[PDB]
Amino acid sequence: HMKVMFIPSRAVPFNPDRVQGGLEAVHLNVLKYLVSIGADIDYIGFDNDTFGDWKVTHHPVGHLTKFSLGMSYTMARKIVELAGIHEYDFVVTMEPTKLTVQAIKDAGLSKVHKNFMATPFEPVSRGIVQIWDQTIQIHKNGGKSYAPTKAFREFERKYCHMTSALTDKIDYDYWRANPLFEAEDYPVICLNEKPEVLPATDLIISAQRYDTKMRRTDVALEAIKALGENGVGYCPSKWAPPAKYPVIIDAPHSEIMERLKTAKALINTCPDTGTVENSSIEAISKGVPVIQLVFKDYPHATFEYDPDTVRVEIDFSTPKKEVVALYTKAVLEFTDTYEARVKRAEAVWKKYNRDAVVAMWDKIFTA
Amino acid sequence: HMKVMFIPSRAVPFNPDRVQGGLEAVHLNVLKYLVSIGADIDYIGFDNDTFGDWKVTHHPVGHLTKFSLGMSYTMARKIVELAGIHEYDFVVTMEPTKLTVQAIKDAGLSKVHKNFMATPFEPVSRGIVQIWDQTIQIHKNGGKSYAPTKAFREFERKYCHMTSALTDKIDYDYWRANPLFEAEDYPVICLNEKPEVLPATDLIISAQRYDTKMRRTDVALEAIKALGENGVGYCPSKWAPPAKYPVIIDAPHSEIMERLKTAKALINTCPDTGTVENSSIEAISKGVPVIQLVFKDYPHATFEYDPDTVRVEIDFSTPKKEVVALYTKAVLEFTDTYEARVKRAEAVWKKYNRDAVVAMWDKIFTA
Ligand SMILES: O=c1ccn([C@@H]2O[C@H](COP(=O)(O)OP(=O)(O)O)[C@@H](O)[C@H]2O)c(=O)[nH]1
Ligand SMILES: O=c1ccn([C@@H]2O[C@H](COP(=O)(O)OP(=O)(O)O)[C@@H](O)[C@H]2O)c(=O)[nH]1
Repeated sequence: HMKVMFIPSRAVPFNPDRVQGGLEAVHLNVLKYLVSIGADIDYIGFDNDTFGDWKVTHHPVGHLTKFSLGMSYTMARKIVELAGIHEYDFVVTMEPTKLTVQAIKDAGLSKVHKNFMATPFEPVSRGIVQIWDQTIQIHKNGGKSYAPTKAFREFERKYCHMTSALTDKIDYDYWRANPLFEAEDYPVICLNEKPEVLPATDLIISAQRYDTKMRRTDVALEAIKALGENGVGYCPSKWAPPAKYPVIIDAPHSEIMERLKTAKALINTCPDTGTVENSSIEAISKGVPVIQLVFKDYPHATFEYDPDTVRVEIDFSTPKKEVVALYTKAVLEFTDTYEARVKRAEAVWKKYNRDAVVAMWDKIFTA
Repeated sequence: HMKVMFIPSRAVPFNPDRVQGGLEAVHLNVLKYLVSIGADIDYIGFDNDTFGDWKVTHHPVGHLTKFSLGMSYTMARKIVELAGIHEYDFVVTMEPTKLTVQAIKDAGLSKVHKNFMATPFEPVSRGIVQIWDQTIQIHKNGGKSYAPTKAFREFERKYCHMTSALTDKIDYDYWRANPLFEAEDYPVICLNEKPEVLPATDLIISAQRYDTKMRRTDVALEAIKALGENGVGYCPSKWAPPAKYPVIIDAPHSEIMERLKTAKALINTCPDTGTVENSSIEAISKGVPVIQLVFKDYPHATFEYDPDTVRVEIDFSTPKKEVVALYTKAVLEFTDTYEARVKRAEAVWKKYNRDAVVAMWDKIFTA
């Protein structure tokens, strides 16, 4: 019934069986929903996309390895073409280029533009500055952007005061006076049936990319080593750790989730950029607590999913030597009741049950 | 030309190639009939339904994984909407919710309401109590409900007097004074070609789920062991027996049926809840007799399919040790003539031949 134009993320071709974090998770979740309600989707994507049995009218702009200029102009041209022959209820985007945003405007779709975000603002990165520059442009044009969490919305009010040598073009006057995200909640997960919380083993799991700068996974896997038999780490091969930390590489996501059901806790060591944190909600939805490394006075999505989360508190000056010891101490000394597992699973059930999720989507997809 | 509103079962999305029992079988068979007579069908279903080539005007209420409250209110809203624009000859229902039944009444369709049932009354189950509560409500509102067998209608006169802590809301006064089902069966089976009754081997077959509580399959497989070479058991993997009872797991249904053609008898050990009993009619339609374990003074579908069925008679207090011995004795001592095979096959052929099945449906779908 809904007619929708869909402009995807541009890092990798779409695959429904991919499970990772970042923008790809948002991309998948929005698309999956639209397919579930039988939307007529004009998907301006890449020749190497796959959709399985999903009904999608595909408009390829080229084979994707690295997104190119030619591809972008093909995409922009296609936007305008399609908008001429079809009446779209909405156009969906995933952190689009300047050219896409301009094309949406010229096509007359700016006021039905629904944009979704995941990448934190990082002034040092030319590419990310462009992303947020266009988030500002979308707001000026009268489109709407949506954040997965309240944490991300709080971070956005910090982002407007962050500058660098690369941010001279950014309209900070406009940004500071206009919160770029809409107030409405976004369904980061969808629970169709009320979860059956299983009792804990002693096993604690880290389901994180090996990334010392962003996620401080070295700290995580140092705690894993200290746990011995009661500790396991999962890493993708694309973000594998050094040999000194044995982990399970590229495990089927389903098997990780199945194992997580009976875990005592989840290790999460991303302190400063906890904007979405999918592995946290993956755990808490099953009743599993997160042992969260975090900066003092920083927002974090984990505390949103479970207010009672255990905090291992640091700041940017805390030496690695201390951080490891302090975090390892929290992990080895971790206790948690079965009732607390039921409680935290219930809170997430109350928020992200199917009926609540559809209501959330409805508010997003309103003209 | 005939205009019908169709409210489906709610456990799984509709698939025409699904070949399970229960309410889904009734759902499929009623829909298939309506399609066969070229009915104009407004189907208030789920986005993930599929219909193949069948002509159906689909009115989705959401993607179905677990039926939700939101879906139910969407469905109820759609009922009222459609009834405002269209004059329906019938509205078809599959064990509906309170909300659906109320919606049908408010829409002014209660007197053309045709409801179909399959689930036996179980006072301990909150969900099933709701189902039968609404069966009562349909009768009060002036709709009509239909049972698979005469046995099911006899069971309904026992259901009147069954209570629990969950049945305080049930209007037992009304129920006891009003048999809920109409006199016509809905056709549980359809025989397209007359079976040619083949002479018996000595082989006796149990085609039952391993379920000691409901079907007392342990008793069955104890008789199988006593038969030795002249005994075989079939079980699905979802209801497999212990190692002590060797059986054939997840055999193609067609192979079981093919084998059954030359069997001396069929073992059926469900004494209490013989409401439909598909394996009984599967056997008797091929001329194969059933050796039926049954409670004294209890109805049973087997005796409906073949009045002359041999009864192994027990009650609830009979110890398992005795029941096994008594049933094993009946199995080993079983004799049966070829003429009796022809006779029982003929009776079932007369009742459930394709043309008779159409006639059965026709009587149900009369104003
Ligand atoms: O070996 C692994 C480790 C993680 N994950 C999944 O990858 C996602 C990681 O996303 P998250 O938001 O937790 O972190 P990010 O990678 O975006 O920093 C989660 O769904 C994890 O369960 C996975 O599939 N395999
Ligand atoms: O290994 C097996 C055992 C049984 N059945 C079929 O499953 C049904 C079981 O009988 P029925 O539905 O009467 O019993 P219920 O399972 O409902 O108690 C019949 O159609 C059997 O032929 C089957 O396909 N495979």
